[PDB]
Amino acid sequence: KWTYFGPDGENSWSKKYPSCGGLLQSPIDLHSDILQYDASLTPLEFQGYNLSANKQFLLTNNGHSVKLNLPSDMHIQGLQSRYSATQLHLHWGNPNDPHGSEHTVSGQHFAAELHIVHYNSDLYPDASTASNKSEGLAVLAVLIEMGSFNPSYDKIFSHLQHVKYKGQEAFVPGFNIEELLPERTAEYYRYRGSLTTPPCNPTVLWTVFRNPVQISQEQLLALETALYCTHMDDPSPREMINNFRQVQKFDERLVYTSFSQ
Amino acid sequence: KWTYFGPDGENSWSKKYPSCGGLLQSPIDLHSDILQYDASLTPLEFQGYNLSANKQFLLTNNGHSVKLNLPSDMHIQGLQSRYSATQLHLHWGNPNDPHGSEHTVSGQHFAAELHIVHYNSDLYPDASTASNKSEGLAVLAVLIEMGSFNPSYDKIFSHLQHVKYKGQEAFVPGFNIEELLPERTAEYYRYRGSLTTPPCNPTVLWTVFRNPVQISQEQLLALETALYCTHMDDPSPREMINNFRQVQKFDERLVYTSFSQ
Ligand SMILES: NS(=O)(=O)c1cc(C(=O)NCCO)c(S(=O)(=O)c2ccccc2)cc1Cl
Ligand SMILES: NS(=O)(=O)c1cc(C(=O)NCCO)c(S(=O)(=O)c2ccccc2)cc1Cl
Ligand SMILES: [Zn+2]
Ligand SMILES: [Zn+2]
Repeated sequence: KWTYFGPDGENSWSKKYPSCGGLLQSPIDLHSDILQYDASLTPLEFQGYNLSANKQFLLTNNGHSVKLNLPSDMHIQGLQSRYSATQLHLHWGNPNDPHGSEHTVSGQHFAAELHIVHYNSDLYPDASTASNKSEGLAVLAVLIEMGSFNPSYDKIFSHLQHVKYKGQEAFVPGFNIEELLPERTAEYYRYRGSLTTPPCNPTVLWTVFRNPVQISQEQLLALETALYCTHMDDPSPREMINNFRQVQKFDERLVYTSFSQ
Repeated sequence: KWTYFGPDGENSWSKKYPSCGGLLQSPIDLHSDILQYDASLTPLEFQGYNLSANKQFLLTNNGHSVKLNLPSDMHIQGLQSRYSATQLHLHWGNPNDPHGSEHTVSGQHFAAELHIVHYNSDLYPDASTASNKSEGLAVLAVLIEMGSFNPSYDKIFSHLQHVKYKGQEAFVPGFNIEELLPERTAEYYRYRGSLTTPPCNPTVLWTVFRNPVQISQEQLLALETALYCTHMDDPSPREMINNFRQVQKFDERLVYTSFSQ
């Protein structure tokens, strides 16, 4: 086990998962001074993201996040390798401190953060195999702020109620996953980093979209308060909140940007 | 051993020092969501802070910071108990990133940070004993920004060149430690936390002053370049830079303020 609080929290991960105390750790502060424009960062293409509404996709409370299993026919086109989707999941704070994005922008958190996890399918059969290999994974990260209601996000959040406890699964009818991405996906930050959860392998190509999406206060409240990270029968039940990693030191490394201003 | 970089860096401290992986860790990011004004918080009085120029105080490179020993006749008044001084020391960044404060405000680092450590001498015979009990230590934190030349801070800094390596020591004649504190000490943040270094005991009552002080670019540079974490005879020397801990999860704490925000 590992958690985001108490003795088994993030400061303790490295005991059993050595990479968590290694180099190239994510997430990081994306700040003006370490940004470098890279004109060679072209727009990524999202292939096969339009999932059939006739098909069901598995949503799970895994005790660390809520995760939607995704088919490997979704892929990113534009990186050195083909990266095929495995799942998406989210990171959030709590109603007292609703700023639980992993990445920060010039020191500031967003409300929450979505991650679409893909694996190098040119070389590996799955994320688990890819996860300890150089450039084995690629994550799209979407920063989330409070604003207008988001129907597309609600295609997930309307199901939170059915995955209240660790181990529970629901079906989510397919929708266009691209609807979850912000405007101007052409604008992004790019850096080499790590899984933000154990085993924290430094094997992830990060793309964080420059622009956040908005969800409503009620939506955010629901994400923050719907789930427990414990099995239903657990004698000490725990709310699933603050399930984000503190930002990591990122020394004399650059973050590349697809935009110059 | 422990450091701020590499295999023995902060994500690894918990491997040797259980409390670093525990609750109530410092430092923290000061921001509006987790602040509560408390009208009950009155100004501190700084007693015996004007050290005699005819007495000498030991300055040591301990490998983690430069520390000045302080006499127990130096004490703060205004807490529930007498807190007597034990030592002061600093945390800083590096020439390429001169923002190494430990506490942050709205996610922003200040250039550096001074800690003045005291122990509850009313209850405990010494700092080590105090450090195992709740509220056993009280630390005053002064945030340091690049600014005007500061003659008071030079009373420390002018001695850096004699404590270049771990274990090296020098005598500093007493001066007024009050001169190292900011404007309007009446305004501060107050919260329960931990040593920011191993062994990270959660036994510190923290006061961070609202107002920063200033030292010059030349003084900041001297601090960031004069010192080594290693003994002079170490086969692999290491500059003493970036000796600050990342900010820490709140663990349901509030921070109380003596001013309204
Ligand atoms: N946060 S993240 O850096 O995007 C990220 C989070 C998770 C994740 O879900 N971890 C469990 C928490 O939901 C995963 S993973 O595919 O479940 C995975 C876990 C362990 C070993 C190999 C692979 C991959 C990434 Cl890249
Ligand atoms: N950073 S801090 O939270 O102000 C802080 C830093 C240090 C410290 O010097 N650590 C070594 C390097 O800075 C100390 S201590 O006097 O060495 C100490 C250690 C163990 C038991 C009792 C006392 C106490 C505090 Cl409160
Ligand atoms: Zn994630
Ligand atoms: Zn300190």
